[PDB]
Amino acid sequence: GHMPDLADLFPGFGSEWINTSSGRIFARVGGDGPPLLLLHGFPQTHVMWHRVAPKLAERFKVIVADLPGYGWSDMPESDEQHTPYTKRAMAKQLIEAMEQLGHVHFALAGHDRGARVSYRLALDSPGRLSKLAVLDILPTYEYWQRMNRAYALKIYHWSFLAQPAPLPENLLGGDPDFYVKAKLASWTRAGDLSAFDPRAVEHYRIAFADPMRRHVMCEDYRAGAYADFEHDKIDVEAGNKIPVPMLALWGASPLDVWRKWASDVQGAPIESGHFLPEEAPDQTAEALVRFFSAA
Amino acid sequence: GHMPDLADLFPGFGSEWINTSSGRIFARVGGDGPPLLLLHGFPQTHVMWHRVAPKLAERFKVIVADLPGYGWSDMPESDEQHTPYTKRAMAKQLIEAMEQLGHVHFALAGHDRGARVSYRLALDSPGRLSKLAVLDILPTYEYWQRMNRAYALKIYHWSFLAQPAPLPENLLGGDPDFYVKAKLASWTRAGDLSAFDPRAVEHYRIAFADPMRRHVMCEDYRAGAYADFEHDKIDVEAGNKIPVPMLALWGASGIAQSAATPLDVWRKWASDVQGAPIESGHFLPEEAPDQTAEALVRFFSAAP
Ligand code: NI
Ligand code: NI
Repeated sequence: GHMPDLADLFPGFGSEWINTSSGRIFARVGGDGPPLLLLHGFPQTHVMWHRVAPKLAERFKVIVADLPGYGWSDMPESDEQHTPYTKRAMAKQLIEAMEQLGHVHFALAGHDRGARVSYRLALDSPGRLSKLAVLDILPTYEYWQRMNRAYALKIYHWSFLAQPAPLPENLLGGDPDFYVKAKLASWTRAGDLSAFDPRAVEHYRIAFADPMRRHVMCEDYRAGAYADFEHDKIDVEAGNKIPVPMLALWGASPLDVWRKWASDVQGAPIESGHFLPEEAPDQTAEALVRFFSAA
Repeated sequence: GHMPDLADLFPGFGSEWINTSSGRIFARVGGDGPPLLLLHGFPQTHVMWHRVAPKLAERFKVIVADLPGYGWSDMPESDEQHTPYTKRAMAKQLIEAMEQLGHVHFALAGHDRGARVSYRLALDSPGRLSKLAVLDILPTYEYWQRMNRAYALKIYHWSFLAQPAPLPENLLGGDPDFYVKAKLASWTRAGDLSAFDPRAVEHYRIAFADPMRRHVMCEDYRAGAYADFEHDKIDVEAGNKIPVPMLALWGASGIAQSAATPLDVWRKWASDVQGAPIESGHFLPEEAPDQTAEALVRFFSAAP
């Protein structure tokens, strides 16, 4: 009874609680063949890939993991530098998890915060990856460098969530169900929850209802403002590029920027707002299947 | 029996609820001399002037007003453009209020959002003012143009409170007393509530405890993100400067200096401006009441 019995949106996938030095990672695992790790972002959990994972599982062993501190993954204790929720740390932790499942090398697709873990994994540890896909992001450095009135208004959560504790936590506690649903709706093409399966929304809501989980989200954004930015800035200053074959997808509702950060990148627009795998599952799955099958 | 227990922080001053075409303006009115309108900002009310008002009332008729929608003033119905909470509209309204009190021309000092009302007033209706003081601000256009990562983090509330309704309102409802005391403390030099009279804090707290009053604050910030920014941009593009003799005061540890050295910014916006730093964070008349009152008396008074 320690865990809620939430809807199973991955028919035929197993569940794994995977040990790491920083705590357990929860993942759904399905299909067969070369490993493909899929990483969600904010304010979601692993279930965001439920529409695309079955298609990918035709050809790959699909591992659909909750980020450190998200969903059902354990929440390592943070520190003043937000270390465990930096993308650098998260990437190392997910490397440990993949090794547990038997995979020293793997393919990787990330959305939103998961995409940030992914490109950072690729900068830090490019030998681990065969191919990388990033969905609907630019690097953290780029979002901060382009900070201005327009961006401040559009990605206000980058500055609000990064305020020192307990400011955002105290505020999010006063109607979390509203916040999580507003955050999802606001970044869809439709501006409502129509693109999401209601059962997925319930996963997202249940996670966001726990104050400890909301604290981790804020630690993630604090890292995003400070250590993750600094990590990125070091790469920019040395002109470091990802050498891994890369695919950037983005919602038409970015390749030039990615070509500054990667020496082998393909890209495509998807008719979607932010949540590509749920708003445009067929187009997203087709793009990923093609890219990861070329190897 | 609905009025909360709130201290009278202006011994001897009258209390007026002043009619206008957009709602009543609440003010304390004291002293003797030519008129000086004092305008607070966020998340405060007129009571923030309580440490400097007596000194100014030795030479001036001091009118200490709650901004439209704030404190005890009425809350005008807003619209999609947040019109009545735009600085242009608040200025027109406070002009109506001064005319009701019998003052067609007056001197004006503002702090924070009240200072934004003040310089907009000076741009729009310069013939109304004899002299203008703005406390711990730069123009709204200037804060937006300087909104890089560091300043986005420092003044995050500019983007947060400007989100579409009801998002900030629903968040603030979560622990409003923590939020207001957090804002008050964080913008001080000491980083705590030591600079404030606890009786004043209770005024701020009671105001902020009302969801309707918080909604007005969000509307102000929305105006600040949209229409107010666009009005400023028009003036910048045209080269329009404030002609009214002007004083910019700012905290050495305040908000305005975090963006830029303030006097050189104000010289771009105004043709006769003087300025000086005060040893203080953002809340100059409460953190540094003797220095602030002296600066203001010397600037507004013809006597040395
Ligand atoms: Ni259990
Ligand atoms: Ni009563």
